[PDB]
Amino acid sequence: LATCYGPVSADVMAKAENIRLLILDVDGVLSDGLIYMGNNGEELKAFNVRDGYGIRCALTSDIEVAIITGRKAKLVEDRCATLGITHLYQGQSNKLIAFSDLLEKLAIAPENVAYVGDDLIDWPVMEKVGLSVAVADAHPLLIPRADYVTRIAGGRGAVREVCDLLLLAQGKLDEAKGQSI
Amino acid sequence: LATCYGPVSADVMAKAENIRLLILDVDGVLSDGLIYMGNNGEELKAFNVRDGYGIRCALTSDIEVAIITGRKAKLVEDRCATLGITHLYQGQSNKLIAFSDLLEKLAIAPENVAYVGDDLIDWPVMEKVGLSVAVADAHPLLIPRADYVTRIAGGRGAVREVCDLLLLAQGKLDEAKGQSI
Amino acid sequence: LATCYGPVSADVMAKAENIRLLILDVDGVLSDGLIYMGNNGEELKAFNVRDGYGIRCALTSDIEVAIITGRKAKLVEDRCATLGITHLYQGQSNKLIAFSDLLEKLAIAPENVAYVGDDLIDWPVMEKVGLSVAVADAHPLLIPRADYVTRIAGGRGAVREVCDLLLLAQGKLDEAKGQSI
Amino acid sequence: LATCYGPVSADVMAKAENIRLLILDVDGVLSDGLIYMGNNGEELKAFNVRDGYGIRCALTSDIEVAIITGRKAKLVEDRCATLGITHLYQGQSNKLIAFSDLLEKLAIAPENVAYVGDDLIDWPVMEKVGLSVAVADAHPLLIPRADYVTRIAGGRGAVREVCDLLLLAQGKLDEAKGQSI
Amino acid sequence: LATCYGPVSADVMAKAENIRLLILDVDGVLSDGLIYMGNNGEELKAFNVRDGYGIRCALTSDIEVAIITGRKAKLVEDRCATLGITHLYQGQSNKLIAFSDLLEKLAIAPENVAYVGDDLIDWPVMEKVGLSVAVADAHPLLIPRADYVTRIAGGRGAVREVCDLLLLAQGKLDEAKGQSI
Amino acid sequence: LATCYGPVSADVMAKAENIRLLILDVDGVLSDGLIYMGNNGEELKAFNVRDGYGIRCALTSDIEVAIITGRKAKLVEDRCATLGITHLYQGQSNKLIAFSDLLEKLAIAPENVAYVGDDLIDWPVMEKVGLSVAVADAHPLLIPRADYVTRIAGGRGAVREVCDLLLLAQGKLDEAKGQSI
Amino acid sequence: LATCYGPVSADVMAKAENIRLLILDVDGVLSDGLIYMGNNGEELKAFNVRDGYGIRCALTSDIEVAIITGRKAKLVEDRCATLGITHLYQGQSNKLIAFSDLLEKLAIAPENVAYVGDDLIDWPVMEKVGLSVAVADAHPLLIPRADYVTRIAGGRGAVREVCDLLLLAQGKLDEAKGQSI
Amino acid sequence: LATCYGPVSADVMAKAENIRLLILDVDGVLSDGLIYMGNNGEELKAFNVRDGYGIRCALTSDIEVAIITGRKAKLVEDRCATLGITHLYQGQSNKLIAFSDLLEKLAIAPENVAYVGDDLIDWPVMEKVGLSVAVADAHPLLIPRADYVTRIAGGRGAVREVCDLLLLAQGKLDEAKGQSI
Repeated sequence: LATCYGPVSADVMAKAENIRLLILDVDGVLSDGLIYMGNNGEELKAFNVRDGYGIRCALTSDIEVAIITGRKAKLVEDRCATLGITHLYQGQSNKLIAFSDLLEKLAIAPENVAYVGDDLIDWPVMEKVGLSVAVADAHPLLIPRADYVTRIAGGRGAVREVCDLLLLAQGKLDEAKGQSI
Repeated sequence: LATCYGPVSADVMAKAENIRLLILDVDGVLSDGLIYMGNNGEELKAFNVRDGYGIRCALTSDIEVAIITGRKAKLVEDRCATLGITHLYQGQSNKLIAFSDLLEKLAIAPENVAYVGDDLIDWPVMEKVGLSVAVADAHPLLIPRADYVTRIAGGRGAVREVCDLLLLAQGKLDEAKGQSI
Repeated sequence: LATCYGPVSADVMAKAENIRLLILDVDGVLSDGLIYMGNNGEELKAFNVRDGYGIRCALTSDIEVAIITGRKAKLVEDRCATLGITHLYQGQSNKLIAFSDLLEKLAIAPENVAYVGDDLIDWPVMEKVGLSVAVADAHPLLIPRADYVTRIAGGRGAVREVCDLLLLAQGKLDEAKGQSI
Repeated sequence: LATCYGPVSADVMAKAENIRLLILDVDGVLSDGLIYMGNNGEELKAFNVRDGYGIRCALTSDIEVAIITGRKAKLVEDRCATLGITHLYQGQSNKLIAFSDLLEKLAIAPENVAYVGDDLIDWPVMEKVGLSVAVADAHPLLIPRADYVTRIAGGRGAVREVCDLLLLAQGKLDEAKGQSI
Repeated sequence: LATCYGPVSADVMAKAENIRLLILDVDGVLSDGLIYMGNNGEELKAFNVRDGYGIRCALTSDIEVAIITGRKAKLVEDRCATLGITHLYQGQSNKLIAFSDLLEKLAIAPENVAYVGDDLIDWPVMEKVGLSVAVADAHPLLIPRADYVTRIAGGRGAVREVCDLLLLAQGKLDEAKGQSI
Repeated sequence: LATCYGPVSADVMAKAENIRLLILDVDGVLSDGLIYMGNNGEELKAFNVRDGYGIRCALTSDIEVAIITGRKAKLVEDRCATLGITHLYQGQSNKLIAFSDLLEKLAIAPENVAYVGDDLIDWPVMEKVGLSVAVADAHPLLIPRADYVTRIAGGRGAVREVCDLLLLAQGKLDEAKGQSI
Repeated sequence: LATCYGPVSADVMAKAENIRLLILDVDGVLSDGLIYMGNNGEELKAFNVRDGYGIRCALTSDIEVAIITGRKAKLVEDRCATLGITHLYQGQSNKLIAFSDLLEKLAIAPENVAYVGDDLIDWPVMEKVGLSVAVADAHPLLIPRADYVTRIAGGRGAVREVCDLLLLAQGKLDEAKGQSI
Repeated sequence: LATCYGPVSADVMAKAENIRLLILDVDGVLSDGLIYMGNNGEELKAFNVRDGYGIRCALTSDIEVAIITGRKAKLVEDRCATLGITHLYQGQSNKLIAFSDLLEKLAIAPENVAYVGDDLIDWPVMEKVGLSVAVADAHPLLIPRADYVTRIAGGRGAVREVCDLLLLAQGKLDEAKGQSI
């Protein structure tokens, strides 16, 4: 029940034991929600190396990592490459289209999927997964709907927390090896 | 009287019920008030996807959104274009001019207007609107003057908070549809 | 979904709608867990008027308030008499005997019962009730087990928080009349 | 506008200028809302010396102090005698009667009166007074209704804060004299 | 390594593994350091129920509890009797004599003893014991000397945390039974 | 320049060097400002043991401890007797008479005197003494006037902090001895 | 004595009354101390619009603004030109040289100058000016040396706070106008 | 025993006294763990001037500074050039290889080495050094393993804190010189 972020329920741990796919949102989850825009059309976004370390640990521990986001940017493709993420969907408002696509591509059951969100747009997908997750500073209306609420804020180590939770539940946390990138 | 951010007065809710136009300042409201500057003259500014979802909800729920700011940047024009904001005024030191222009263009009364500010130069317009809003971390002197002080700080989701307030007051929050962009 | 303490899940509200009996612990729930002891043999315990107002509200709005505690003190009886709590259990280490006694004396189903606890000794009862409640500053291992976690600490208005929640779910908050005692 | 606890609005300062009578609730205002009960019938309530200083200042700066509380206790009469409070009403569920009694006894208009409450039961009186005040930790549903919300919690200096505001607004803060008792 | 109060080092767990005797100070550890005094000579002190729960768990799980304190009060004997603590040393300025006697009476080595302190007077004993513990709000000069620093402050559940640590280290946590008294 | 409570100025350290007398207020300084009153006439006040330890270290290091308070209570006389304090001035609204009485009976210079206050009744004395100290939670208008401001609040170890400052400045901190009473 | 950031002493207000020149460090004062660096040699620094408004108020209200920094960047020249600052000294590791040059060029006494620093490299200049200022999050060793310590952190509104303090002291605060740039 | 960040153990101070080489991780230690990425393949990272100052102090006080990181970026090389760091290892999966290379290059024993890490990838090296340090916001599992945990978070001044600690232990802090760069 107890973790390094605090105690979690026996139900949350049992759901986490069956997770084979980890779907993430970008803005608000892998970042604090900020979009950096410039005068010459530059777009910047901050990622956390702690979350990078976690994604590497999960991908090398038989847990697939996928991303479905509403925005479309070349930088997100570059971040997926650096971490080895091959399943990526950008410009997706109705995220169930991309969700149905992953279940058909990876032949995976919805109960074996985990989703980490931060806004109300994430819920239609969170409602169908085995382990719905909302970040600490997710929109107040999403927090009570998720199976688990992270202690660490979005883009501060929230994805890492979930990665550590999935690894601990499946008995891989200590054995896990990753790159803090 | 109850919201997802905390209790509000009936006065504030009744004010928000009549709002047809939401005017926003940029620096300190849509951002955390930070101006990122570069050696080759590059300028950057950070926006929140949470605010964007709120603005996207507002514009689809028959509430116009406008922006008045003292500075001028192409990046602001891009952010407005991303969100579908068609009413934008930049390089404005007297904001009452643009305020009167919006009243004439929309055939609207000052009471149907809400204004979110963060500094003393916002007050001349806030004094005249139906709902004056100061952000959590606004200038200490502006805070006591506004009808509503937000819980969330500028650039962290304060606009979304205001958007959610206007939608709840008009019974639109439940079926509100936007994009986290 | 919206309350004055923060947003709650639909499942917590649905559970609260069918609550006809509320059971409360004393130490750490009605008080802050402190036991004032004296040289001549005095004993003191602090209660909250805010909790008193809520307890009065529930009892006048068709919700029975009962108390099960592990310590025995005359002061508890006086507080029960002031608020109108006619069902009291003191000096009870095994709380399962007192719980099954309340169900038989009032002909009530376990799903129509809500319990507010603060320690591991409270869990046996909390497992079988319809709405299990843990206070904000409850024991770390008890927090994730409960259906709902209060925002307000024990002896600071946590009982009031539950009372307000039950009244809001049953649509009795606007008509609720109590005394600040 | 600026005070030593933080800035106040020009409207609140204007409301505090007319005040001749200051009515104070006990539980949650002069105390932190705690009721200390014993096994022989002992009842204790914590008062703040800092609040006592401000009360002695108001009574010497041509401002009358009154107390209306829903509970009856001898300790309250003892505190009133220590601070020189002549007007006292206890065991009052319908506080409008004690409020109407003060208006006729002192030949004072409702706009010249100020109340400091903490719970919903205080509101019917707070509606009719010239300056309605709620403490920093007053019930969530009362806070947005008051004209002024104090920075200091109940029984921590919240009365003193109100007292300091009335003295400053009437230009008597510097020449104010009181005893820290 | 991970507990419900947060992670601890492998060395702390191994030091807590051997503990057969837990010694606690009264003021600042079992209380928040406050001494309530009266005009007629009444002396009062606050104790925490969850501390009592942990002590009840400790005594039942083959771990002796002793108390050495500098003050003398009848209420301390009353508290020790309620929880079943037989070893009590009141009016002890020099806390070395009581420590030397407890080693002789219980026939125990210094590495199987754990002391929880809060001030500089507690150090001479803590220097010799196998597990020296300082409470969260101990004197700033004692904190960096102890083997483990609690997260919970004295009189708020600090003793419980220590008890829960020893029980988990000895593997008795799941089957530990106590009373919230 | 550096203490265990944080860095202090050289001027404050030099002022604390010549200190031979330490005058303390009772309410807001030795206590947190709370006065407990019963229906029978019982009065209670809390004192911190760590605060007592510092006072004991001061008296046994050629630093006299005096007490001037606006309130009059029997319990304070008992507290002075326990801590070995011989100087007491209770029921003093005009503290300039009591301060003049200390410079005459101990034959001491104002610059060798340190005062620890909490309210505006303490400044008339503090203005003339060598080291004027305000507690962390002193009245907002007193804080800026003092030479030094404590990190710890009144009744939680504020006096101890002042005592530690005086002893280290006089180089007696390492050799100091007291009891946690 | 009263400001919108909290109470200040009569001595600090007297110092701020005579200020004609405000000297500011860049990193840690006008920014939060961060230096953004890129692979192609890009360099960014963040500034606050609230600080901008304050500087614009000072310059138009007969208070010259100067900058002395140990680093050198083109972006700083661009920021000064936007704010209308004509006195800029970059790459100065001995800030005494640029200090004496300002006193000669503007014909001004040291007591009529204010300095806002964040690290120990700022002290040699701060030691000689009429009003030395350390920011809220300045280096712990610098803080207790300054005449005034700001409530706001560097690059968050600390400069605005000082600007407001000088304007309030000189009776220019109300009449002063600026731009949120 | 006392620093400007708070008290430390004599053991930590003794370990810090021996240090001749300081090895730092970049991400989460010199920065706050954020990787800024753009659509044109730009990469930005934030460094603290306060850390830069302390690094300049270390290198001019006979304490070498080295950097080992799992990522590889040109900006880091530029940052090292600004601060005079000559020992830099990038793209380092196995940090023990770089650790072995450093000790063989500089003829230095592990006991004379300090390492400041933030994640589990740093522990293998930290296990061998004389002073292992974890930043205030390091991964929860790393914190209790280190000899010293900093008060300041990564990229906010945690590296400066370590530099200050080494200099104080070696009696160099008072006369150490650096540049805010």
